[PDB]
Amino acid sequence: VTDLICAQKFNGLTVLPPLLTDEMIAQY
Amino acid sequence: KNKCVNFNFNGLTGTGVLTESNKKFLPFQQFGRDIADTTDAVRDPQTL
Repeated sequence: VTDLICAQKFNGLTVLPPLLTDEMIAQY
Repeated sequence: KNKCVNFNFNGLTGTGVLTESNKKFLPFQQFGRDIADTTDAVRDPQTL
């Protein structure tokens, strides 16, 4: 399951990181 | 370099942080653009 955000993040569209990281999700 | 500035290069102008990278444009082709059709880099109009 797959910079791209580099160009769009500069246009004013910000990608917010998830409050729950993928590392802690694996512990669930 | 490495600062927020308003730059004017040849016939192009804009604002952004200028940092020399390893990208290589073709000899005669000065201005690039990204997937968004906005210039992500510029070659020094004077030096190379």
